[PDB]
Amino acid sequence: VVPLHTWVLISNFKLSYNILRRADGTFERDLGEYLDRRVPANARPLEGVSSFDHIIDQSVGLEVRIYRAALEFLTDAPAAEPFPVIIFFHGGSFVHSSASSTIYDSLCRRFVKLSKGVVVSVNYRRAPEHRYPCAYDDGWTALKWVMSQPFMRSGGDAQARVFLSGDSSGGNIAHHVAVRAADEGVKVCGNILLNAMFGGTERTESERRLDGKYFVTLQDRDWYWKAYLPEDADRDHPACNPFGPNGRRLGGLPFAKSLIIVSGLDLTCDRQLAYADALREDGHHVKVVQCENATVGFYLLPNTVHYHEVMEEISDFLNANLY
Ligand SMILES: C=C1C[C@]23C[C@H]1CC[C@H]2[C@@]12CC[C@H](O)[C@@](C)(C(=O)O1)[C@H]2[C@@H]3C(=O)O
Repeated sequence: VVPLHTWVLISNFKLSYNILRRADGTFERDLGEYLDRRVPANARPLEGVSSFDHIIDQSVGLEVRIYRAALEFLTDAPAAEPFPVIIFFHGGSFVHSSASSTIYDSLCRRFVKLSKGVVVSVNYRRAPEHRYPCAYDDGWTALKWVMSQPFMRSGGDAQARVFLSGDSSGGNIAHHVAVRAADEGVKVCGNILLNAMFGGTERTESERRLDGKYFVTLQDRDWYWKAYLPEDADRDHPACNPFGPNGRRLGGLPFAKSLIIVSGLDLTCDRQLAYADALREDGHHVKVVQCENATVGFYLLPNTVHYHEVMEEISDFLNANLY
């Protein structure tokens, strides 16, 4: 059973998003922006956390929201003691939501309380207007920006202790940014993936079994992939299916340790677990948290055991991977 408040909240998204996707693959963008629930940044702490909006790349208008316990502070000296910086990529299937979306503002606030660190939430460019690889470009831009701020740095070796994190499409983005980091010898302390979004041309058992049962449909999954991938591409494109027929194994790369959180009632759970399996197979460290009773979005409402469990696993993983 889905708790009633989760059911109501996620259904509200499901039904609204139904009217925004057009049959021709275009999107009701102005209406989507108008209907999204969002909050401003606020320098004044709410429950001990403050937030600040900042453009980090003027060429593409790329903005982030920075959260910390409580503008000029970015200049501040590297902290004596280590702290995590979590670079967060919101969900919404490459198409929806924003760093200002209340569900994500609230999650980032909770991440700061939980990590005693800093959260940088990236307003990546969205599909269908901006297709592959724009969102990945923006996450790489954000990683490099974070690494270069004195404030973000900490510990003996005064460096940014960066974790890449995201749910849904943002978890996909986190992965691809992490791969690029490993290719370029940029150190990432860990990836935190919540229901990371992956796909492929064939359906898995979970996809066929859970289709339409828990807010998500294959029609809509196919729609979002079509919206993000190049016009001539299919779901076996490596952005979508990083270890499928057109994929690339990651053996030998200095790849991040991964905490991989999977909802058992997310119809794509099979792919997330096979993703984890492939990382392990490539010699990388993976911790998988399977939340068998959880639907998509469970980490958004503090109303299930899985919610509490996962916040604790996140805290443990951060602590374990900081020093
Ligand atoms: C069309 C969509 C997009 C969904 C799934 C389906 C219905 C509910 C949506 C959200 C809406 C709330 C969260 O952003 C989200 C991450 C979540 O938990 O549910 C979204 C999810 C996704 O982008 O993967």
